Amino acid sequence: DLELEPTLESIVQHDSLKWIFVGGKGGVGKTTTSSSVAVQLALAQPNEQFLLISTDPAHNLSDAFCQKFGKDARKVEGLPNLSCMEIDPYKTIIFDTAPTGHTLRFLQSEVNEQFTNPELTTFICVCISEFLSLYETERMIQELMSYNMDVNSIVVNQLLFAECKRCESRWKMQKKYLDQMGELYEDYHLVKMPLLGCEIRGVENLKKFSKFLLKPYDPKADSDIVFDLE
Ligand SMILES: Nc1ncnc2c1ncn2[C@@H]1O[C@H](COP(=O)(O)OP(=O)(O)O)[C@@H](O)[C@H]1O
Ligand SMILES: [Mg+2]
Ligand code: NA
Ligand SMILES: [Zn+2]
Repeated sequence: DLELEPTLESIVQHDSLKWIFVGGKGGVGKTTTSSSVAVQLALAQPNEQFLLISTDPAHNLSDAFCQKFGKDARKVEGLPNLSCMEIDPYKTIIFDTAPTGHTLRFLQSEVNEQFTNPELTTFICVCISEFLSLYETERMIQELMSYNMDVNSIVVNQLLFAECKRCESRWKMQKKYLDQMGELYEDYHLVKMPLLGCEIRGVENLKKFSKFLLKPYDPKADSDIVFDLE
């Protein structure tokens, strides 16, 4: 079977991973995706300890989790096996690389043997379906491949789906690039994630978002999620 599952299932069930990097253009949903992945990992294996670290020069994790984080790791309230860390420079470390274009200088020696080992390290690209993000995602992947960092999954986030005149017009754009991505990323897990009815904040909402990272979102059947955030 040549059609890869459009999910992060292969990554979250990849028991040997030590590093899960998350990268992409500013605003595409790296805080959201990296936090949701970390929440899923923590929930699935409650006896193992997970760290979510962000290099974003922002209180991104703090605002997403509604809890104060910093340079020292601190456990997430309600998920005692997940810690978060915000540092402007564990079974698995999930690593939001914001700003990705700069952090890709930092990821540059026994750590390197870890990074270039596909059994220990993967890099999830996040993008939105518009020209700049797509083309910068292509560029980022080419660069990661040249440094032998594994990439097998790409999240396309903030999608509107079939069917509001503005939304119809915007979906016309989105699907044009989505169709292009389908072809570009045939050898990849290409996860289609919908735009929700509000920002994604708090552990409960992050958990809900993470559901469709692991099971393919069907806009005809699953659209309650858009309005299901509290
Ligand atoms: N699928 C989505 N639906 C609704 N809001 C989203 C979605 N993805 C991200 N967001 C929101 O969009 C904003 C940017 O997302 P964020 O994950 O912080 O991007 P990044 O970390 O890539 O800069 C945040 O305020 C976040 O709550
Ligand atoms: Mg930024
Ligand atoms: Na390669
Ligand atoms: Zn609309």
